[PDB]
Amino acid sequence: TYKFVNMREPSMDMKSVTDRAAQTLLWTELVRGLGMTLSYLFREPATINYPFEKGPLSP
Amino acid sequence: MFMINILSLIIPILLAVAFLTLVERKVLGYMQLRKGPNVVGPYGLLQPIADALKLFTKEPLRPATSSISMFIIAPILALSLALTMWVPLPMPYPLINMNLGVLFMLAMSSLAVYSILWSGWASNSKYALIGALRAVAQTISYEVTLAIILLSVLLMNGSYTLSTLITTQEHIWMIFTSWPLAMMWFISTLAETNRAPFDLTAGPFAMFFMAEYANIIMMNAFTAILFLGASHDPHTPELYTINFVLKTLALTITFLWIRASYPRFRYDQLMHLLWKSFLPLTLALCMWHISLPIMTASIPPQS
Amino acid sequence: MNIMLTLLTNVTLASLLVLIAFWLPQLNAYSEKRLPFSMKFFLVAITFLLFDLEIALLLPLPWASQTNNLKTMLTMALFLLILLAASLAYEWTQKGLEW
Amino acid sequence: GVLRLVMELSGEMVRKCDPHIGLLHRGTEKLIEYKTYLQALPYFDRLDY
Amino acid sequence: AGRIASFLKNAWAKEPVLVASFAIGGLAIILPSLSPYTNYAIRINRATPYNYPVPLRDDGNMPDVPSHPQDPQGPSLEWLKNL
Amino acid sequence: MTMYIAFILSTIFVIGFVGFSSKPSPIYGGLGLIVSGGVGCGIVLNFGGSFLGLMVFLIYLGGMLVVFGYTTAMATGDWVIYDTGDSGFFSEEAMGIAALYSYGTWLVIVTGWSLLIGVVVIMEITRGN
Amino acid sequence: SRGEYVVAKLDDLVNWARRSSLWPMTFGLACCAVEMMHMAAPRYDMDRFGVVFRASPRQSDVMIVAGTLTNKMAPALRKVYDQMPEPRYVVSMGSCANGGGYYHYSYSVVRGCDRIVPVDIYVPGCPPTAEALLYGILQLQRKIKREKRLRIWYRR
Amino acid sequence: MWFEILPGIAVMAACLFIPGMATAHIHKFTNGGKEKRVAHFSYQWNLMERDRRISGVNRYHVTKGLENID
Amino acid sequence: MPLVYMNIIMAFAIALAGLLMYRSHLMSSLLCLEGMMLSLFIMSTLIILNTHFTLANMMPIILLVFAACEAALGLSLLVMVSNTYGTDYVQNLNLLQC
Ligand SMILES: CCCCCCCCCCCCCCCCC[C@@H](O)O[C@H](CO[C@H](O)CCCCCCCCCCCCCCC)COP(=O)(O)OCC[N+](C)(C)C
Ligand SMILES: CCCCCCCC/C=C\CCCCCCCC(=O)O[C@H](COC(=O)CCCCCCC/C=C/CCCCCCCC)COP(=O)(O)OCCN
Ligand SMILES: CCCCCCCC/C=C\CCCCCCCC(=O)O[C@H](COC(=O)CCCCCCC/C=C/CCCCCCCC)COP(=O)(O)OCCN
Ligand code: SF4
Repeated sequence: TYKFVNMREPSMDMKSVTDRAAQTLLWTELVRGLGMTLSYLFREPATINYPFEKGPLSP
Repeated sequence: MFMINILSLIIPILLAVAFLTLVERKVLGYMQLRKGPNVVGPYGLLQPIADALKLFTKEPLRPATSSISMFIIAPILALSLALTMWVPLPMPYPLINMNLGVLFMLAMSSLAVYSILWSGWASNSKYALIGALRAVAQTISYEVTLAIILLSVLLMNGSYTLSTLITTQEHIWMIFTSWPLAMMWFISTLAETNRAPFDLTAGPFAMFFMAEYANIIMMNAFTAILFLGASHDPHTPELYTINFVLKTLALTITFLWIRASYPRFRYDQLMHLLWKSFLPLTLALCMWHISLPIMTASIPPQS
Repeated sequence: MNIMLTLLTNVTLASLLVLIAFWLPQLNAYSEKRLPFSMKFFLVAITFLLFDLEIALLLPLPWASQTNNLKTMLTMALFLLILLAASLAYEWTQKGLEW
Repeated sequence: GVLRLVMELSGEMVRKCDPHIGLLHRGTEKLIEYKTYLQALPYFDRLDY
Repeated sequence: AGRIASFLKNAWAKEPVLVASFAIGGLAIILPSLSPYTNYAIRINRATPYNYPVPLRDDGNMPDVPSHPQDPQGPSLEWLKNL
Repeated sequence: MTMYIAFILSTIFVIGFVGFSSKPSPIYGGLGLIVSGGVGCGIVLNFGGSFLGLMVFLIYLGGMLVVFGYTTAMATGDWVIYDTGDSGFFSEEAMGIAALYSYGTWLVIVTGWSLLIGVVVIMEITRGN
Repeated sequence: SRGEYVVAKLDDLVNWARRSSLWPMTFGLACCAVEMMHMAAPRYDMDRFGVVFRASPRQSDVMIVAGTLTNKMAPALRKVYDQMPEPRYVVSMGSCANGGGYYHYSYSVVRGCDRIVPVDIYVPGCPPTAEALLYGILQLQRKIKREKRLRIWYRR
Repeated sequence: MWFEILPGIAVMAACLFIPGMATAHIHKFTNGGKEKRVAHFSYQWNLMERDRRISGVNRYHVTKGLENID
Repeated sequence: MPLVYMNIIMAFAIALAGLLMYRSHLMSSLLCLEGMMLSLFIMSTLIILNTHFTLANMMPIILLVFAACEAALGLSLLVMVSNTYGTDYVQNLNLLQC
């Protein structure tokens, strides 16, 4: 079995064209990326307090 | 007591520039699921001091063959212009009350490219000169649209006086009157200060760095004054100062956020961005903002 | 007088700080051991200059709007902006904005 | 990693690109000949980190 | 008819910046000739006194020239107050 | 009197012209021209021409001498003549310059045509072939 | 006396400033570079110690040799070292940079980066963990804290 | 957590407070407890010069009320 | 006519003479031309402002613009000449003679 990664054909009606134009002119995906980065700032960091804390090890 | 006022304008700007480096590190780290410097000082608060002392006690490297004159001249001009761009700003009272304050700021920003040109020329290498020429081209390209956007916005103000921007926005911000101009202004100030996604390029290095940062903070404060008009009480200016500082901080943090959110352009891509997307729209919106006050009979007072 | 003093103070501080930065590590002893000329860069410089001249013409617009001749002023301002757009269009269509 | 790249351009466009490699040639294939199969297994860990 | 609509459709896609810019510029060109408030702007500009209004020498033949600012004769700015 | 500050500025103007007119190392000539332009704009600003002096400072320095430096890097009795009255509630130079769009329609037309023709001309000259 | 007191205190301040902000340039020659980017990763976060990530050679304080040094690469590493401003330090990471390691008897491998540049800290491993390299960096910080330049200058 | 960023920001905030605030206070100190007079357009400057002349102490901000009309 | 006008005229004369000397480097000829422009701008602005000739406040800017345009043209020509010889030296321009 195989899968196609980039074989979509954009819709050509007025509504889809206007959605794409609004994305182009109003920067929707850029604001979406900003929103993703904003979420990360508010969550707990992964940093441990070396040398007072040590990374996990095994026998 | 004018000298004391000049000093109280100069020194805190440099201190805020020093601590902006720390914020830039902390904010980027926390957006990257880590922390910024938290060891040097109680909260990394002494990290800028350690950086400054380390930078000033390192060996400096002269080219030994380049023009030492322009080599020392460039950082002087950069830092002097960076500090000079602060005198007309009303927060809420300017240090110097200029009639044409906005034009003066535009002129200083235009002068700011001589430092890039002279550093590239005094580098005594072909590759550094190529980089300098690329940076100069980007800077001039984007200051074109900065000027056009700025006068198109000022057409609602009535003059070039920065103090009248407070009066124009007494009831509503200018962001609501013209947001597209604000978006292009924000992106053009990002490209003007060579900040990501437009960053294609010991002692004098620190001097240049301070100037770049001072320019970032000043540009964000100018943006806040232009488009986010704080309400000013003539009997309590501290309220205006607090509002203006908070908005400036928000915009600077947004600059860091953008640096942490996106890849960077190619040189041709940002050149095309300006010349083929911002300039046509900027011209169209300049025509619109020329026509609108006449159309709606809403011409500002001063002449 | 105030602005000259402000410029003198700014330049003086920048000069003092630069010179001390350049001379503090110079007192302690140490080891102490082409052609291309791309035409497109010149073209973009010249294009910026021409658009700068047109912007210079546009600059008196904030004062131009109190004249009692609003129709003539609006016509001439729109004429200059359309002229700017025409320059941009001609440079665009003649492969003048490429890399 | 470590990479040397000799290329000629006509302005912005790349006209010819020539990569120079061997800045990380350790001679693993010849060293393998002096080890047993078990001893030569760990080299393949290092081939692609 | 069909060609123009198809061209506008194919320009709104893959070139929306130019379509928006041309639309805004064309509106800026056309609309001022159609608005009813531009004459009000001209009148407001005419009603701003930048110079001193030099009085006229009375010769007994000026019914429409007031003798005092509070006299009803002369231009009025009630339309400005109501705006 | 500040020892004829206008005369001092004019003398610095002339000295900068002497410096850059010897034509040594065209980059240094450009630096001399930059200093001279700054001094001249200072003269105009002190004379009372705020907008015109700032226009020198912006257009001349920021664009034109900048393009000059770009291209070079690519290669190898005062105070008495003044008036007595005031201007009113406006600046006379700003009103005169703003009269360009109402009075100087012919000037606007010819200048715009010349600028567009300049764009066309520059491309033609540099087209090469 | 005060003459030596002031130099002791000033040397303490200068050492604290130098150590508390270490800007490393990295020679990511081989797989030890992976563990170094892992020491730059969120879990360990070298930047929180004042050690920025990927500084330029002309504004670097310490060089980290992480990987094997081949005979084809040695001149470039020496040149990059020579460009570095002083004071400068070198941290050798992993067996390959320490003494040749798994390729010690090879015709094309430098048997230790200390044949080329003087080394201040040797971090052993193949590869050293991110924690091991962090320990080496903090050990370099202590080594810098130990030094005393103003005292030596005053006593000569 | 993220409020570890707040101290440094706060520090910078205080720095950015110093210029603006300072200006106002100087403008209160050198102008007799009032805002510094704005003098554009050369008519306001004429008013300032007249005030300075009639103040009697060569300072424009010393205002003369109806007590001075005699 | 005070001495400030004398100084501006003298600066124009110095720039004109330097343009006429032509030591080398045609770019220096362009620099002398534009210094001449700057002197003209300063002097005309001084005269117009002094006499309160309001409508003449347009004149300096116009001159500025036009002169700058010519400067652009000059630069272009210089560039083209370089593409023929590699240097903008004056003495390369001797193909045509009297
Ligand atoms: C008549 C011959 C025409 C055919 C020959 C063509 C030759 C070339 C065309 C250029 C000549 C254009 C003539 C316009 C002269 C301008 C002045 C005149 O029109 O009066 C003005 C009227 O203004 C008009 O609106 C002028 C607008 C015309 C310009 C728009 C288009 C121009 C394009 C011409 C060619 C330029 C480049 C080519 C582009 C296609 C003044 O207005 P007003 O307010 O009463 O008076 C002001 C004085 N006050 C203040 C004391 C009261
Ligand atoms: C009825 C009368 C009304 C008058 C008309 C009003 C209608 C206006 C509607 C349109 C206005 C939109 C203009 C806003 C700017 C648009 C510019 C633009 O579209 O450029 C983009 C590109 O813009 C960018 O990519 C810039 C992004 C740079 C990276 C940084 C991202 C930052 C975004 C975060 C939000 C910014 C917030 C700004 C507000 C700040 C306020 C101070 C297009 O480029 P491409 O998609 O690649 O293709 C062009 C060729 N077809
Ligand atoms: C009519 C009013 C005039 C005033 C408004 C003008 C304001 C400023 C806008 C003009 C700026 C200059 C524009 C120059 C146009 C050049 C076009 C061009 O060459 O681009 C073509 C393609 O562009 C075109 O197809 C030509 C323009 C397309 C039409 C644009 C819109 C025309 C009018 C549409 C709207 C009409 C009114 C709005 C209707 C809504 C109702 C109000 C190729 O693009 P490349 O990036 O080089 O190649 C891509 C492959 N790598
Ligand atoms: S063998 Fe050891 S030293 Fe060499 S690259 Fe692998 S982990 Fe690093």
